Amino acid sequence: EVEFSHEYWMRHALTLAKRARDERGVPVGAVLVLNNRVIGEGWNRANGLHDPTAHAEIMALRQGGLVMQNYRLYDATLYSTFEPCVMCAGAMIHSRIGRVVFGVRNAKTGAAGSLMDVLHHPGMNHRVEITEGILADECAALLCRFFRMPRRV
Amino acid sequence: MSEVEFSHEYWMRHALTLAKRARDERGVPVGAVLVLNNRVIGEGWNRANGLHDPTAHAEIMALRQGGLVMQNYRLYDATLYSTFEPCVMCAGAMIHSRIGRVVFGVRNAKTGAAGSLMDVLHHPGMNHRVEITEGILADECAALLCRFFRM
Ligand SMILES: [Zn+2]
Ligand SMILES: [Zn+2]
Repeated sequence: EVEFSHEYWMRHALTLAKRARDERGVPVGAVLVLNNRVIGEGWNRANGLHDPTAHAEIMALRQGGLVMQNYRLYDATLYSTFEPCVMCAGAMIHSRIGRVVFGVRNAKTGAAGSLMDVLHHPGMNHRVEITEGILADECAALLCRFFRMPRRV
Repeated sequence: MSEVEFSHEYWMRHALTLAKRARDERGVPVGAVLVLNNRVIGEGWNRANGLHDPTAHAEIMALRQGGLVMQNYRLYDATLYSTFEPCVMCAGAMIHSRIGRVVFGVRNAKTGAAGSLMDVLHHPGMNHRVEITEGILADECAALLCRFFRM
């Protein structure tokens, strides 16, 4: 897509979601971007990592803190193929990231407007901007484990 | 009073000792220990700045260490003792851990997600319900908010 755009980074998250094919649930892929540069990548690997927190968004935030040598990732934007859960939404507030961009909503456990809104809770110390709908048609297909293979040349 | 072995107050004192290792972190020192069948399977304290990990909270390390020993990201029937009420990020990890009970001492009137800022653990839309027990060693845990330790 157009370079350094929301749809551009969403395609990177869609590719990473394929690594979560052998996980119980919707495959989620996440990428953490700061100043048009990748500082963190992640996919769902709870069973593969024996970590109850090994979500796509969390692995991207965990890798970003190692790259930035700081648990605070100011002005960073996190691209996820799925609406964050209550655990992932809480991690973005503590990371103080600038924005989360997810494609399709999680009408079962999503914490960005569906089941609740943890990112926009009035009692929070940080506000993370929310942008939804980026590559929504392809991200919605991830709910049924569908991936795209378009025509080449 | 009397603190029986393998009891809630017994494990809370173990978490209070672990909290000393998080004294050099921005915020109140929190200590957590994960217990399954009266055996320690996970320990943790605040190490966000020391490890460059925004998720390096006390309860999360116990769940992360617990998942490593249990060889399973699902820690059924496990009890998590923390010196502080969990935040929104830690409380979300306990739902995914499928632990049986969380035991925290004092409430977190700033970032707590177990009654203070919200109650996510008992939300009806969750796939798992974690039992809540609060107030265990509250006096020794409330002093931890002001960096006070008993001698
Ligand atoms: Zn999540
Ligand atoms: Zn926490």
